[PDB]
Amino acid sequence: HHAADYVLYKDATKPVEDRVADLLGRMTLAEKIGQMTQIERLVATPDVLRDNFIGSLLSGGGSVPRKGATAKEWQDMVDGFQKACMSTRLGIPMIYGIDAVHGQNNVYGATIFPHNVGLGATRDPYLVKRIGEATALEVRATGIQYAFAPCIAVCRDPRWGRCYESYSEDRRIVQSMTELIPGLQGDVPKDFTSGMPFVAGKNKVAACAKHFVGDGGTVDGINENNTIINREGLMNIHMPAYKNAMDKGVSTVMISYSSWNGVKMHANQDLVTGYLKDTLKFKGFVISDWEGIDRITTPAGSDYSYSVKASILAGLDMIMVPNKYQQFISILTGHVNGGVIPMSRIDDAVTRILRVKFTMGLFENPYADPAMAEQLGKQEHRDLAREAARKSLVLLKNGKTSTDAPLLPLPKKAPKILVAGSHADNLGYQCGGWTIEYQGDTGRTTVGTTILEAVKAAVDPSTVVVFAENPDAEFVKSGGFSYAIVAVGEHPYTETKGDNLNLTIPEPGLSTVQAVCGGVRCATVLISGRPVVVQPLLAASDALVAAWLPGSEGQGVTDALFGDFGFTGRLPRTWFKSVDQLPMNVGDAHYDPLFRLGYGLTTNAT
Ligand SMILES: CO[C@@H]1O[C@H](CO)[C@@H](O)[C@H](O)[C@H]1S[C@@H]1O[C@H](CO)[C@@H](O)[C@H](O)[C@H]1O
Repeated sequence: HHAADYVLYKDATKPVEDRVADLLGRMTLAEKIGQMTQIERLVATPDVLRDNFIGSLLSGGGSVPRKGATAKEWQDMVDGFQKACMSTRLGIPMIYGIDAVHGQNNVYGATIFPHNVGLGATRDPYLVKRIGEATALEVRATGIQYAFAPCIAVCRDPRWGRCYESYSEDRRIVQSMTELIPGLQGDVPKDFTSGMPFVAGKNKVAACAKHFVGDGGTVDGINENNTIINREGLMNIHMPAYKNAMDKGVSTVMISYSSWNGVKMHANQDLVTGYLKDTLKFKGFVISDWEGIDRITTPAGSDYSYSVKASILAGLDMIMVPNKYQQFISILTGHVNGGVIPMSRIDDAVTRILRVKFTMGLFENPYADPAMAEQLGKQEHRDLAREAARKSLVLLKNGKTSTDAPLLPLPKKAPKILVAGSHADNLGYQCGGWTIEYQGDTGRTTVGTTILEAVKAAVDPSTVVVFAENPDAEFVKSGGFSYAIVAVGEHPYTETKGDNLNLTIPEPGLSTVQAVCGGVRCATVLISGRPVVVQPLLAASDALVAAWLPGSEGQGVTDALFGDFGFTGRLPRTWFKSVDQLPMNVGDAHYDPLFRLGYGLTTNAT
């Protein structure tokens, strides 16, 4: 079609399937296996990318060009890698992926949205869509084209360290919140076939429905463990949102570390090929989790040859290696060379990978747009996060007796007020895991507004605001305070580090609440990724708010505390009386909740 050196796969006017087939037909085995390989930026160099025909890069949690890097530093990094991949014989661009799971959260100055559990409290799928949209822009600001989100796990036991990454214990809520997908990717056409991948263009990103399947059903909430449930329960609780994702054109699906009735998901051909590909008709690419194939065996890594065979025969298309690429490539090449893995399986994985890259426009815009850099941390996005944070708050108590004047909303004018607690002025704690570092961190880790900062920005100029992190009872009684706001809760955690069998917040937390509330009427703001033992905090407090992990915009908290808006959030999870009850979900025999799923008190705006 019209020049003498014309190559159909390079012609942007041709249909994606024709471009895929035309490119696939020219590729060597090495070129094919290279597409199937995703590596960490930490092991990538121009020569490694070129010589191994690498298909994809990622940043794992905390893998950044440097601390504090600007949006343009990210763009330059990603373009440097792309430049190498475009210099190969076939010039196939790489796709760069990152965990942008509550904003573009690895990046300094990125807007940090509430974590998923809080978003489930909003019951507002359109808000989540808009959060998708903002997140796509902030990811493209850094030159990155692919976000490992949404997590559509249905957490069935809050002892799990990733329970905050699940919108709800109720699959219906999780289903509703798959609107993140068309936020990230754009809306699919009227005509769209369910299971086809979609991304609108250069201002959107490929999404990833993760982690397939039953990641939130593991025994005792143990991370990466076994999920014991008949096919009917799997299909009724853990699967449904995957079908909503297919309907909205999710481009990729990541496989779970977890097992189903003892079968490693990363080795499960019946579910990956038989169900996801052959029954749901998924036509995007299937990606492993980080060393997910390694973890097929025990010990992990003990038979990498079998890891590669089992995973690729099960139907995985791209492997998140992410470090030992030479070994992965060498072993997979051996398997194809000895007939253990047929060419048809390679060609299917590469078809899927190229389908997503061509569909999303990556061959037409392989490089970053520097005009997008300024999207990072844009005030419109912070305003959105602030709206989400406010809508996520669940008011659990507002008055010790039914006859008390309701404490909330608090007045903005008062002579003197106290702000206290370990979580009142700690941005890191209010963001939780997957913020700047993998495990999150403490203190002023990025740009945002702590609860203390938000109180000071909200109150009348005549209101004196005193901060004390852990005041004693006498300090409070002697202080002349009108009221206190006290914020406490969980420390940041991610993944197995957050698996917790007792779910009691660290001290001092409760002790500070008791000392503050003992002296002056108090509003307790509980920061957590999940329900935690709360009766003692409730007993001390006039009012108590479950604020979850609200992110960078602390003003979302004060917007509701001071009555600019009313509380509307409703628990997206059951709140247990005791961890001995667990697991306990809306539906079981012994359903005896402290607060039932859907509970939440309200207030009216002042
Ligand atoms: C970088 O993510 C985590 O890093 C630690 C330490 O290097 C690993 O040992 C963990 O098992 C992974 S977990 C895995 O990471 C994916 C990529 O960051 C992520 O998308 C997925 O949701 C996680 O399960």
